[PDB]
Amino acid sequence: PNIINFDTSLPTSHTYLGADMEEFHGRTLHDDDSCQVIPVLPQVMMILIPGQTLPLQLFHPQEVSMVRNLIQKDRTFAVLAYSNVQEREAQFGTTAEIYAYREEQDFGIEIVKVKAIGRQRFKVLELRTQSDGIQQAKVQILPECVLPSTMSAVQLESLNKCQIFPSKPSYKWWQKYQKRKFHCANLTSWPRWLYSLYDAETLMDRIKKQLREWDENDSLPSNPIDFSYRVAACLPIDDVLRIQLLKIGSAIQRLRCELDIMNKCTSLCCKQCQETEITTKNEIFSLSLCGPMAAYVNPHGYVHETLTVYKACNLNLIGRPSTEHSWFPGYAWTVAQCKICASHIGWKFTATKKDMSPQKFWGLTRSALLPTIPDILCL
Amino acid sequence: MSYNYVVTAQKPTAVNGCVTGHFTSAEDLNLLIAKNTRLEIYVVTAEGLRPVKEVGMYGKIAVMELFRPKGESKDLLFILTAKYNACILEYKQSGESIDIITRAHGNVQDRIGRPSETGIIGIIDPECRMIGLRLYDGLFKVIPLDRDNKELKAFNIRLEELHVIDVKFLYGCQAPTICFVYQDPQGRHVKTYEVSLREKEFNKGPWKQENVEAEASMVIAVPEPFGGAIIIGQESITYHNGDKYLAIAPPIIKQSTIVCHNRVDPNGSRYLLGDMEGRLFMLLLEKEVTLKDLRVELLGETSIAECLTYLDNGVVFVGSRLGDSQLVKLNVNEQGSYVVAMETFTNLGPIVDMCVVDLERQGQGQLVTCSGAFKEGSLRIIRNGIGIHEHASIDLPGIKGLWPLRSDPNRETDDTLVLSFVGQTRVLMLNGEEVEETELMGFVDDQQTFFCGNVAHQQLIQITSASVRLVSQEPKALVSEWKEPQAKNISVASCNSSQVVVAVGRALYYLQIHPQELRQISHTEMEHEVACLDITPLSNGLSPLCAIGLWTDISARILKLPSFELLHKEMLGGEIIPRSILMTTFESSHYLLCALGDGALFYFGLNIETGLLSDRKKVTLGTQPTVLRTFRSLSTTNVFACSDRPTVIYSSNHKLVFSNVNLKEVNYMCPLNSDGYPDSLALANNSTLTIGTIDEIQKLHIRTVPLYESPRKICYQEVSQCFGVLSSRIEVQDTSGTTALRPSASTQALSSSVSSSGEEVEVHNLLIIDQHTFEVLHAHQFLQNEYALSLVSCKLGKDPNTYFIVGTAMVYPEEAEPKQGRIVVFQYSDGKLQTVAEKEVKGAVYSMVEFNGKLLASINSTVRLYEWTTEKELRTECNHYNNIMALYLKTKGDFILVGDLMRSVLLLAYKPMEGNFEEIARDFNPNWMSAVEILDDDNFLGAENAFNLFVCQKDSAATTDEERQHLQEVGLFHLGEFVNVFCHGSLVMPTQGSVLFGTVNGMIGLVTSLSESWYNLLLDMQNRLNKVIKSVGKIEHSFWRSFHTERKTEPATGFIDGDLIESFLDISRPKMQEVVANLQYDDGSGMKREATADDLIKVVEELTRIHWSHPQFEK
Ligand SMILES: Nc1cccc2c1C(=O)N([C@H]1CCC(=O)NC1=O)C2=O
Ligand SMILES: [Zn+2]
Repeated sequence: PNIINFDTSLPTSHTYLGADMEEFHGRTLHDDDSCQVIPVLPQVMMILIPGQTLPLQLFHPQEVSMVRNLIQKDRTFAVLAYSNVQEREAQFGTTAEIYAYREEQDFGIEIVKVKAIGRQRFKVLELRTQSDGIQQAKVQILPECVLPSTMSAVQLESLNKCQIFPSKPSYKWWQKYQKRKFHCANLTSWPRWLYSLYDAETLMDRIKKQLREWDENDSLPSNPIDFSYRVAACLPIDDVLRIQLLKIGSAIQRLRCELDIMNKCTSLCCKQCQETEITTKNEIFSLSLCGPMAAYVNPHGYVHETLTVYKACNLNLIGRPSTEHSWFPGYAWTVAQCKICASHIGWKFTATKKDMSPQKFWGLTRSALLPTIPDILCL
Repeated sequence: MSYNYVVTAQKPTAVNGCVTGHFTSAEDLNLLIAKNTRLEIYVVTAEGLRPVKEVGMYGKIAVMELFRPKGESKDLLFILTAKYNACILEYKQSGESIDIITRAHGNVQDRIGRPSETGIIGIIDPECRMIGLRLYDGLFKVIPLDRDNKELKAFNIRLEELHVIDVKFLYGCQAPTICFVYQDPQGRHVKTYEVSLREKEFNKGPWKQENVEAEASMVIAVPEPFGGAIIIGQESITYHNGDKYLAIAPPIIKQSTIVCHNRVDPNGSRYLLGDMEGRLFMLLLEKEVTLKDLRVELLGETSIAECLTYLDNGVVFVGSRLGDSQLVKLNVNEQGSYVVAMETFTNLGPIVDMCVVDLERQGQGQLVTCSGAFKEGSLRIIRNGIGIHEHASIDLPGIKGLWPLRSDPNRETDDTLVLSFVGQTRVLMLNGEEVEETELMGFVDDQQTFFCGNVAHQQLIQITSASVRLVSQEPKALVSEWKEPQAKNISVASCNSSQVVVAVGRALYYLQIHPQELRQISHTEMEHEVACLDITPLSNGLSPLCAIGLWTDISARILKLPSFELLHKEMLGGEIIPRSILMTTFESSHYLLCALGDGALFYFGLNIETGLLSDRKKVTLGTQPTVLRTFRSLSTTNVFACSDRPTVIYSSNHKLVFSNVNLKEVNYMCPLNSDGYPDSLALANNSTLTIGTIDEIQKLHIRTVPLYESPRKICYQEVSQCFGVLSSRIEVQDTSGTTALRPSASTQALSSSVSSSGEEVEVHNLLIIDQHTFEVLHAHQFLQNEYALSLVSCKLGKDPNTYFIVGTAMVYPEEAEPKQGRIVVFQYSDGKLQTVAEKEVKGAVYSMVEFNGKLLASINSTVRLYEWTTEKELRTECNHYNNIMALYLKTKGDFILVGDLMRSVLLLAYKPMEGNFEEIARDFNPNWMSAVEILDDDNFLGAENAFNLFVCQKDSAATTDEERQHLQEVGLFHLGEFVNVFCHGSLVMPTQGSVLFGTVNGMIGLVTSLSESWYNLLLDMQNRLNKVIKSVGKIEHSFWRSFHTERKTEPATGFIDGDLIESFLDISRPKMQEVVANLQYDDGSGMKREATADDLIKVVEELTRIHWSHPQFEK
């Protein structure tokens, strides 16, 4: 199926949020391995990945005033990757920097709407609650580990001039790329094909083939760091695997981990049921420019990482289609529950106009799914 | 452990740079060679190269260029290191004193900057106005060469072109002009720029050429009168100037990738070109304006050249990284232009694998490496000892003794070698290098000689079993003869210039040498059979002591002369009777050596007037009984010990030392001072007599075994007396369907086996190479597209056989992750290799280790343990699924160290009662890792990017379970080399443990452990030596040794630099006391008294004895 009469750029705009928001373009980055004390939003339960957008709607006066004083400062807060949701325990997290902001005081009801973006990963040193009810986390910035080429150290100086290859138009091209880039593997204990398994360019191309199956209609980044984070935020994996992905410091290990997940986890089941199948990876598609899965906020400030698929099975539909707060303008939503355990898996989206395509699709919340390998991370 | 000492055993041999010019004087032509951290300076001579000076730098030489600024008498040298330490050096010489002084220096690194893909380029313009450095993409750094720019201050000029391949300064330009090849979306192009000296910016260059060859990578600046530039690509060579454009694409270079070049003459009419395969070409610029055409000529084959430099007299230096370096002569009328090899220089790198033979033996162990790559691939057998230059060989078997002799009393030189055989004696005369068997009048050929030689009063003596014979020199006749009173045969014979002490069974006899008479003086009976005797005068040719070994008593005792009074009695112990006994003096202090029937040597001090043992010491010299023989090296006296392991015993600091001889089994020896063989020796084995000269001092003896293909892995199989070597060879697809490029080890084996009945293909093999002859006894060819990855030689389970086991992987260009592979168990029995068992795995077998009589293998991301069963099959016991690829595998006891290419360390433990593995600890720290090793149960050594060593330890504190599973980084050090292999092994017979490492540059190093007291003393010592030792280029040692990556820099810790510590011996006496001034010496009691220069001289001296000594460079 193709996308027709639906602007794939509409979902990343979060137009359901409202009118135009004031944009902030300044960028705050904390030193690597440095200790910063950053405020945590109380009801945020999401695991944020750098580069990933997070839309929010705040109604409580202490949250409203916390973001008000955050706008006047470095606009950054801490998003904790909770190891224990009930016990409020977290060992890792990501800073979120506010890029868009809007206040509503209509009818005397203060509402703050923000759009933040994940910036840096960190290690939780300690969590202390404040007088206003807002937790403040003492965090240690985790650094992005950037590595040169595997060959940069053992490379013969005479073959340095051969390290720039003519433009890529092809299986033959990749065979020549490997043979020439890893020629100095002959000076080491390992073969060229081994060095390919750790080469960012080769790994991104392998991912790119499977990402093209989800989005058949080259907007992905060139930087291995940006690409690995863009792919990380799209993988519909459980919270335990998502925290392991966040713990990775290298883009090579992250790309390798992502390829393992993509090559193993091809069936999505109900997390409550565990063995009940909702959809397969073949059905995943990108209705949004950002990919098959993005974060969206509901009317009560609850964030859902929604994955778009062509068809979902074993779901019962409750209620009548509604376009209220619809994250996909032009589609109405209907609550979808697992037929076996009644858990809220997500929603069915129906087109309001007959000229749109697809006429129907499913939005499955990440927190409800469990990826199964039909018969831990791997970097 | 937590404290390590890292020292060099063999400096890097691989050549990365080579330049010529006039460094040492305006009149000399030099050849400067860069070998990583070392700079060698030679003077080109008509005969060859003369070594004048060799220096080490606290850096990896990345740029090395000679230049002559205006007003300077001779060239200066610019060096830039990998850590961006720049310097200008000058050679200064006063008589026999040489220094390399730093004229200017400074670090030219930028805070930000993306290091370029084609690496560091350092160029100097013909006018010597500046140094141009291309370090980062988008920038061109310029260091003006003003006399006052002593801190090498520089400026950056922004370059719009981000992907530059190569750059050079052009000749004949109105201002400093650069010419470079770059790539962009529209292809590869050539562009020029002027450097405005006033503006400090680029100006529009004289010319440019867009859409050059897709593969153009080399820029050559042609000098005047023509000027311009030459661009070399994959299939073509082009010339460019403002107006002119020349282009050739000859078939001679079609299948070659040119990677280096050199200008033959100043006018630039000729260039030497070298491809990645060893072909040497001559590029000629043909004039008629003007420059008319280009022409390429294939000259021949040299080693795979990293760099070339034309010297003089048609002599070219070939600098190699993958094979030996060379001096070739270009000969390229009658013949075509061709090349002939003149001289070869040892290059051990890359050392891709290595193993130790005779590790158990205290010292005397050889290191065997898998060296080089492609046609340069070889095995290198490395042993340390005293060599012997053989001058002559004589086929004469069954020699039982040798004796030097002088048949002419008017000459001081020996002219006769007398040899004994079973029941026989032969005499050989020497006339220069002409040996001719003769007859000696007065000497009997009838009997076996026990001793013969020159005695007092111009006489000769011949002691056989039948009798003792005095012979006159002038008349050559038997003047006197001593025989036993009852005609009983002699059993032991000892003699000097005037005394003869013969033993007839249990009864000794003391004859005295007098003019024409052998006077019988004494006759006594000992309480046991006599096994050995000695009367060496330690005097006027008269010794009052006599060493005697006994059978029943098994003791070596010293008796008085001529009273036979026992002055001492020492029981050796054991059941074997002694073979030889000798009284000798080393460094004016006397000793009494004693050799046992089981190759055991005893050495005690001997009082010349008292006659008693000073210190009961023992040193095992071999399995065969040892025969001791005195000889003179210089003023002093040495003792040659003949056995299966021949040794030279000498004195050092008034203490005995045992250098081994770089020779095979030697049965007998004698010194020979012939006219043709002066200050030489005679050596005899079971079948041959060799006359040779023993080397000046102990050096590395390296035997090269060329394979003409790439050796990858090596294992030693003692029971088979051979090596197992995984190797590969490149073959090209043939029309008549693949074929070899040249014959190599795998195609020239005595017998071969296979696993089944124009692009390159890798053919993988298992070679069985004999350990003595080094002939390829057998070659097994693996399956098509099968990659041999790992190799072990071990016994498994209850099976007595020793097998060669290989771990493979099926490699297909369409599959990225290996999904197939196998473990093949081979046996080398008789003359052939047999496949005993095979085991299919579903992945690559990256590593294998023998683990407690089982086979531990790492396949893909899992660790599998196999049991060898009575049905002779490998049966899977357990698995360990890791979240990392199990690339590296090392074991100690029941522990396993697992590592990946990204420095992920995993510690596992086999639980024998559970039948599976338990993860003990782990550490993730993304960085390229090239090797790992277990030092002890708690500490692990590894080599990580860039050229660093690191040590991680399992935590001592054990506060909680999370602390118990986390490895602490306790050591970091910038080694400066890339380690391919680590292995436990003994070099010389605090410090504890020995770990050797092989590198890409051919350097071999050693890592040993220190106590916290030793580490703290040596750390203080380094900081004090760093204030005394002059550094070439003024680079701080601490900056050099700091753990380094492009992104991070932390100071070294947990490691002591033995190369710096050992330099303490070379500093002046006053400077030694500055170093040790506030040092706290610990003798072994905690009482840290002040350290003296003599305390540290003895401490640093014993540290030099733990590794091979470095040879002196200069003559
Ligand atoms: N009005 C309500 C009321 C309660 C919960 C939700 C909504 C609502 O609109 N969404 C989603 C449904 C799906 C969608 O497109 N947008 C939303 O905000 C909820 O989770
Ligand atoms: Zn369910």
